[PDB]
Amino acid sequence: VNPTVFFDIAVDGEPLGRVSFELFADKVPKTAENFRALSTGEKGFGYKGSCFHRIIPGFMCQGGDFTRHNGTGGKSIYGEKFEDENFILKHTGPGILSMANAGPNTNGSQFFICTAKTEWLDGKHVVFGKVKEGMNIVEAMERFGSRNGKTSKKITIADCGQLE
Repeated sequence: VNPTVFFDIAVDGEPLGRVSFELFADKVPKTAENFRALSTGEKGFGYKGSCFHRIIPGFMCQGGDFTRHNGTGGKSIYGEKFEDENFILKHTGPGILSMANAGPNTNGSQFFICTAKTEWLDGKHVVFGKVKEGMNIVEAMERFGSRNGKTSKKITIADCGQLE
């Protein structure tokens, strides 16, 4: 029942591989739907062609800023921002998909993929999915990050959509 979406990742334009995510629509429907629709582009905007602008090895990969490409932009399908839906799910380890934000009730389009357990984010960032296939591809991406988050090569979502 829960939707599955995929990202095809490229590194300086060269294909790297595919990561797929289960979105927990059963627990966080509003947040899952935002990510799903941004992945298919059905609203006329979304993730295709956007980059991962901040990658910190041993912590997370952050992306979703499709308007400014640097962590200062993005928007949701509901408007500039939407509320924190709930905090039922926790940051339990690598592979968790969670919303980036700039304070309470400021979700847009930015998200991160955790590559470690990040329990200090529990109750602050809405967890809404997990990597299903291709965690090895996330691990490969991680190697292009750095301590300050700057990437050594351009990491992009070359294609994305819904599988199921």
